[PDB]
Amino acid sequence: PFHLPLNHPTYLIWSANTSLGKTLVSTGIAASFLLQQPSSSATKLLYLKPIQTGFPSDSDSRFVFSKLDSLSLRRQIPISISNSVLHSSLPAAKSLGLNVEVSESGMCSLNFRDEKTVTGAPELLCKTLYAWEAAISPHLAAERENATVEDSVVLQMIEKCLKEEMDLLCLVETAGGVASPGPSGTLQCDLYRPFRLPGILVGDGRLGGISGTIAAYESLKLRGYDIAAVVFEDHGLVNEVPLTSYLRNKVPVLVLPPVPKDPSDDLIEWFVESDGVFKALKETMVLANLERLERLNGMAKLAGEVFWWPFTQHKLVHQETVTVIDSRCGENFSIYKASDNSSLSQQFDACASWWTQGPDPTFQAELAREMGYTAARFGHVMFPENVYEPALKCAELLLDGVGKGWASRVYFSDNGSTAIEIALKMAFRKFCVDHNFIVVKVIALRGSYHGDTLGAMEAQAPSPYTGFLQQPWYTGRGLFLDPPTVFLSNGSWNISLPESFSEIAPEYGTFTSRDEIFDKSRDASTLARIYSAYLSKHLAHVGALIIEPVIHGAGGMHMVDPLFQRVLVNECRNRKIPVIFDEVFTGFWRLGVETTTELLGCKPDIACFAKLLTGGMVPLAVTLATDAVFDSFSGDSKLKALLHGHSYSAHAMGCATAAKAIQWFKDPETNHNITSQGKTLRELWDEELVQQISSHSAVQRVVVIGTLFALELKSLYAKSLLIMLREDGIFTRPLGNVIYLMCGPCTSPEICRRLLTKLYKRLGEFNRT
Amino acid sequence: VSPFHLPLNHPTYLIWSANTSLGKTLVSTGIAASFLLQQSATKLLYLKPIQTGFPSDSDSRFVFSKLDSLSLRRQIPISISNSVLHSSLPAAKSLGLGMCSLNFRDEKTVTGAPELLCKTLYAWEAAISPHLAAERENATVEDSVVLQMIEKCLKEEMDLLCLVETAGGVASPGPSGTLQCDLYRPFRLPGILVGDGRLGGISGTIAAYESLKLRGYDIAAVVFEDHGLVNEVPLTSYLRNKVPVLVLPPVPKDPSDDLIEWFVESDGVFKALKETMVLANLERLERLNGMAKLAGEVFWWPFTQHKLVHQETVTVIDSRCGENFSIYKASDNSSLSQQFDACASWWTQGPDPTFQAELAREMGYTAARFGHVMFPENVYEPALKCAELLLDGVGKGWASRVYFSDNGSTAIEIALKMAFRKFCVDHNFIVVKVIALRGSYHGDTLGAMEAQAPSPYTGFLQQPWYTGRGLFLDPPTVFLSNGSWNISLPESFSTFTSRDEIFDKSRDASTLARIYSAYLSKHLQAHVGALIIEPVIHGAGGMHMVDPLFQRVLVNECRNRKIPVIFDEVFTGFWRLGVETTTELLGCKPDIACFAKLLTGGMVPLAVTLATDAVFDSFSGDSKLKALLHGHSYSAHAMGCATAAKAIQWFKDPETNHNITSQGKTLRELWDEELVQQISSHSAVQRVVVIGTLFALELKASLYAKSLLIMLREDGIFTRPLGNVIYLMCGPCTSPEICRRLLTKLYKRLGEFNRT
Ligand SMILES: *Cc1c(COP(=O)(O)O)cnc(C)c1O
Ligand SMILES: *Cc1c(COP(=O)(O)O)cnc(C)c1O
Ligand SMILES: [Mg+2]
Repeated sequence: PFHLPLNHPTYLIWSANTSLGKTLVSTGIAASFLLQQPSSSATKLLYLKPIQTGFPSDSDSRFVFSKLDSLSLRRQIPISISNSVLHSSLPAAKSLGLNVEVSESGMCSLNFRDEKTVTGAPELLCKTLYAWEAAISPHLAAERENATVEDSVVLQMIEKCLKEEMDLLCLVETAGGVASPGPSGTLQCDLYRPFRLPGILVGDGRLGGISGTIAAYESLKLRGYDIAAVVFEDHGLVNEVPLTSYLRNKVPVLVLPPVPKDPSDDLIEWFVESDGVFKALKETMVLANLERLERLNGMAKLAGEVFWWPFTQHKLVHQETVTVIDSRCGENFSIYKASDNSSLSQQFDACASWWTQGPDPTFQAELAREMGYTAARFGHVMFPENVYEPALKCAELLLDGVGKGWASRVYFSDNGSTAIEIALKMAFRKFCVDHNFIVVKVIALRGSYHGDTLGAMEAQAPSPYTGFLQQPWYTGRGLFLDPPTVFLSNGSWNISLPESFSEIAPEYGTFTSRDEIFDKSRDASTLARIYSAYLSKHLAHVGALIIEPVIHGAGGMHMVDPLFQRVLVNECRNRKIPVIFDEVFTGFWRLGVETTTELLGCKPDIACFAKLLTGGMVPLAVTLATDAVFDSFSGDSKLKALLHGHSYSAHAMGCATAAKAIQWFKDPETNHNITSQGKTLRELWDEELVQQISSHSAVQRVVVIGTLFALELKSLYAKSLLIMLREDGIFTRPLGNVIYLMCGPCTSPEICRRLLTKLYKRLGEFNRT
Repeated sequence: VSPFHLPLNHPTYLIWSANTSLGKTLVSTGIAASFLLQQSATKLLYLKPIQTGFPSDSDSRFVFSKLDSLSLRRQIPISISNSVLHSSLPAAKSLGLGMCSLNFRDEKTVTGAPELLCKTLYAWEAAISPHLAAERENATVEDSVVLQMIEKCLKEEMDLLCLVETAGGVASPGPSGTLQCDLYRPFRLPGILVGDGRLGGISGTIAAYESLKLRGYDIAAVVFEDHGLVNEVPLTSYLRNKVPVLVLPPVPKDPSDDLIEWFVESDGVFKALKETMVLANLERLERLNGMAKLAGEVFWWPFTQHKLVHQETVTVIDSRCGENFSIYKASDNSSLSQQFDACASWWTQGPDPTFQAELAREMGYTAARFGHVMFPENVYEPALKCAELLLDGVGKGWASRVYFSDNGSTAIEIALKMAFRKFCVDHNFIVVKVIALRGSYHGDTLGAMEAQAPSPYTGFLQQPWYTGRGLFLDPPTVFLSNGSWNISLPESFSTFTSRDEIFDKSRDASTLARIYSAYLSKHLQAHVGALIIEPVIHGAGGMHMVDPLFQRVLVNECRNRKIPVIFDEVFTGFWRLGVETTTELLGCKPDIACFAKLLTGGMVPLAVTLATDAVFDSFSGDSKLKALLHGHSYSAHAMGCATAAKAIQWFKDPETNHNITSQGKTLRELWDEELVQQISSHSAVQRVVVIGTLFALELKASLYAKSLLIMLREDGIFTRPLGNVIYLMCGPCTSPEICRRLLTKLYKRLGEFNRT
């Protein structure tokens, strides 16, 4: 996780294309910042050129260093100046005549500095981080010169330099255009994204420059960057008018006077003539940062005054614990802490933002482009009796995948809770059609959860959460059975039977592996027969079975014995009771599979999906049904149809995003966790760390499967772990004594390993064992 | 203000470019030559809508002339023509003849041979970008005029392939100043992108491609001139190989070169380009012609009896641009045509074509910056901004809290939880029920349903668990008929010149006022723990206007008895009725209010329940079990928040919504007064309700209504039935002129039942 100080402004200098005067602009800003009269000892300009090709003939570090030297003399204001090149290809080093040693990556480390100090004066500090010799775009230079630098290495160097230096202003000058490939091949705009630094855009004042400037600006916006200003060289075409117009005058557009064409010109008098514009640029950049922090420093207090957060007792919430989230990039929030030293730092989103979370940084950026396109093409268009490409594509993908082998209809709605209410209407018709047309109720497992609208609530068993104070109209309309659960403890997997159960011999009740728990061999066991009897015993009329397959999420991340659910499902189907799988939580790879029908070994009549359905970008819900359930609403009367609808039913925005995620999560080319056969994710959670955590004395049980790692503490332990993890850069949310880490379908195991290591070390702080 | 018709039977493509001087005209010519010079039916239509630097520069002439040469070179005769239809005066003076019309043609026919047909539609002389040329030469052409000429040309000519070559870059201003990519958007033609093979060209090609994608265009291919930098590798990689990238060989640098051998050498690439364009069109139509049949097999539409739905009436919607769907009709002659979305896509609809494009960039940014991030106990810019704008606007003078949820129906359930706590806290902690107006509607989830009165639509067959938990009163309604406005009182009970007089507080001193309070007071004194209303208009119930006086009296009685008041503004909110909130119309404020639909300017779901400090307080405690424990996983999704913050400002700002004034509290009248009177006085019309963006009429009964629906559809107007009620619903920014056309068409159809 990165740490970025936010106390002093730091800006990316972007450009529409090469040869627009990017370096001239940096130099200009620097000169206006350093060569102020109210001369302060405190004043320092940090200039970073991370990537530089054409070295040493070209060097934008040297250019800035050298030009400010001249402007210092010209303006009669002394300054301290330095220029450094930290790394360069072998070819590049051989030019300087250094003959340094090559490293693993093909890069040499240099001791090439050049100082000209003046004590007490304002300080200019120029660094080039990596340099290549060929005067060509970085990706090409890298391969020809056999010298690479990985993306995160570049970002780490930048981070390192920033931390060391931090009145103060830092300029990070990019290489080539907004969307030019860096050394690794990554587009520059993607390379810098994890930092999401604010920037300025050097536009193009030539003919064709309005388009090139707008396109570049937009590509930036489309990755989440903010641009405080556009500046360009005047060529007499008045480009700034359409530009200002397009920007709705929300971002200043500054015009530099023409640059001397004579190749032998010192440029000094141009800089002097351009001073007004650079002054405006500097001021704009400084004020935008000021204004940006003013907002951040106020956000938490203001949130507590104006929001009414869901599921949260406001009286217990204090300003100090409201988290300020400035952005996300894949699995990581960037969070602002004034406490720190004003800074933005990464934090892993281990609650997966209410179990929605899913995209990689690469996927997030892809989705953003898919969504902008969908807004522009479709906005929202009326669903009933209509068809449009994204809703249809989404239905095909659902039916051919998660719906394969049972479903033939897709009914759209807005979220899990609406999908469920629909599912209950669906189940009850089918039930009534199959039993000659009278009070109906559900059969469910106590602990299961199905959303917070009234209908969804009724399928939930009575509890402190459903009393009169929460919903006066709740009546608990169900037969609720207590489920066998299963968990890891001290190296092995166990069954835990409810009181109502027989009491089984210790021989049964223990398993070698998680796999056995799910092995259909178990249909032949005494436990199955006991399960069957138990259910036959218990089975107003039961008109629907509703279950959370495998995991009861909201109920505390318990694993329900899959055998028991499979037996329950069969019994209900035998008695013509429609079966609903509430897969809102489990769907789309949460548990390592596309649908838990692969885990339970049986298929439903009706099923609900949401959360990960749209890869965590936006709400959309879906209820799949069998032909037979559909038929039970077929008739001549509109009164007979299923009359539930929401205005945004099947919104193109959500459909497009889901179609995109459903394919991306499942494709071995985009999801490297997807296994050779395409039905399952590889194990994401370090096997040894999981055993160790399962064996710790503070830990009552562990449930681990696909993207979910959960433990229940034997609670002060639980309050404390939450705080401790948060100090480790891990953000999660309490579930009573249950603590959990939830990654996305594409998260790398290496990341997961780090999460478990941190968690385990914190456990050792309660007791060594 | 007319709807376009675009034949889809033959491929038509925009030729886009990253920048000037990349060889856009070379590419057109190349495609054309490959298409025409195949070894009678074949015709290539080449359109250059905008041209500057004329006559020294003329891409028409270039194509015409190069095709002539390639015909000779390849020994295959063709018919060729070149025409320039309009040009500024300066330009015409050059030829020796603010826009002038020209006859300037140049034919060389060969009977029976394949036909090349080149047209320049508008020309300027100055060799500079179009927006500049236009002002210097005092020669303008409006955006819709350009599109109409293009439409005209396409219809007249329509084996066949059409190329429309743009001017300058993807985002260069056209003559009027509109960016080229916005100018052509209403047509949403597929295109190809001429990229840049020079240094710096990977970036500029990606940037240009993205700006296109970011407006809803599809790009079948990228092609560029090779400069030896191997630009096509990063490009292919960026495009995940979903779109071919073709590389033309280097173009002769010598200024005196024919180019004929270059075209010959480049034939492979141009055939691939041609094939790509033709196949993409073929496959596109194959999908369209299949969509309706497939929808009926796979979808389960909401609120729709599938058995009564037939393939022929499933609408295929290829895109929207502001108020207009583009719909595909195979019946027609394969074609995309505009249709006004007059049901406002379930009363969500709002954006202008300008606003839609703006919202699309705001949304991509929000996806890229935030995705979805956890709401509870957190804060992020878009959710917070949205809350401020809500509280400072729609919530001004009463609300202090914003509670996010996913749609109208969830907002309502939350509102009901809110209301009941406050009620119980104020009455020492027992069955509770709602008081409501029969006919009102509040969403389809169970809790929302309970606030709705028993009806065929809440029986056992729809929701077995519905019990009707309310005291439901019959509301006085109000409507226009034969020139004047009337009250209609319910059995249980028993003329204004202008709609204005109905909303006047003076009616508080009136007669009905006291009758109302009598009635209400009696019925009021299981417990009534909440008042819930659809202010002003009962939407789903038939677009009835409820007497605002009656609602205001009901609200005051309930507040007097300490019964919390909920305004369900999910329909009425955000300018649906000409005001930001109906609190402006009713003259009283609620304790709790729900918003959705237009809240996000029709792009995407998001809902909100606003509350007073006092309601909030009734959940303050030391126990988490006392908090309000309703939540949805996507609560306050940044996508929806950002969008709403954007729309709330845009709809209200006289700069972006020309229907708004700067007094800034109300929209100007959008519906032609005379046409409204006429329609209100037609013999087939029982009543009219007109206000803000809503025009509704109820037919006497019904055959006329099933009929009007079909008739309007033939007139390019898409709406949806509400029993005998027929309605037109525009967005907050729709121009009156457009509305007038809607009324004209509706009135004309009425005249087909009876003259009067
Ligand atoms: C989250 C969830 C729901 C409800 O979905 P929302 O979109 O949050 O309302 C329903 N069922 C299960 C199992 C869930 O996890
Ligand atoms: C549409 C509507 C609702 C429900 O909104 P959805 O988002 O469609 O659930 C609630 N109240 C009124 C008055 C509405 O029009
Ligand atoms: Mg050209």
